[PDB]
Amino acid sequence: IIGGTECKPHSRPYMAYLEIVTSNGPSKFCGGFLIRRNFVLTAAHCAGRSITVTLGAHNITEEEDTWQKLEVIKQFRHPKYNTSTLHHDIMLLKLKEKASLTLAVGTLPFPVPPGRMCRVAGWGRTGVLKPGSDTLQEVKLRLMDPQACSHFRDFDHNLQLCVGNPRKTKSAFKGDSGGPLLCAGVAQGIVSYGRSDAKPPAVFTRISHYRPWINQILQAN
Amino acid sequence: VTLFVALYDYNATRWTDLSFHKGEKFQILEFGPGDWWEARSLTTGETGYIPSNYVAPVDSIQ
Repeated sequence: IIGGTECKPHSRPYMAYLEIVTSNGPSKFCGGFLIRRNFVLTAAHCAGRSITVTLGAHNITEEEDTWQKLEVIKQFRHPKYNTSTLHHDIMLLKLKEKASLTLAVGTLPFPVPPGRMCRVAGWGRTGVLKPGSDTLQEVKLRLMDPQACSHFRDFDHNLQLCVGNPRKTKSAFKGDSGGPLLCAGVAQGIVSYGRSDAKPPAVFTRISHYRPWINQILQAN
Repeated sequence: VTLFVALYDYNATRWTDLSFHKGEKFQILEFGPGDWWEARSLTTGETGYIPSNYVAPVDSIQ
């Protein structure tokens, strides 16, 4: 998160930190969010060989009594996800055990016009050449007209949101993928991708489009 | 069967993608889904997408 501020600890109790084991070498990380006691939503490009989810975290290097660290038993990557276009950059993760709903760990509710102010949180980089943040950060970003994302060749307004005033430096960035975009307290987007140089806007998956797909997975599992 | 080498330089435009130089080697983590592959650079240790038409398998092209 670029241009934001450290969250009040445990104030965003749906936030999930994902550690992803890859085929070769060290793990990668992403954000995500708890939507049912045993399901986390994130981005498809965060998939790997295995995933551990940490809920209840603030400083991801400081274990606390609030932590719930759970293995993923099934990755449900959207079946039309494509790495050329990054369309359908959404994945559901079924957890091996159900999370306990506590003050520090909870689910994010679901229910959006351009111009409105939204919020996004994550442990990603706090600048183009900065490391990821040990602490959860959040930033307020403007939902833009889709025209603002015209320079993204594969932008599709039916599938995606265009997020972040281009005249500011505030943005989601690397490591924030998978985290939710909240507008008026409900999930509207998922961080997907943006420019390598971090200049906003960035592209978010439009959750509303995927509600039927999500619901079918949830109903079956 | 997962060790590949860059045939050209590439400057990433999406933050999900790797930048690389000709001659850089990679371990491919996933050969898709689509024409961009998830890879780890053996020069930098970073993971990200690379365009599959920019790389070739090291073992067979010598």
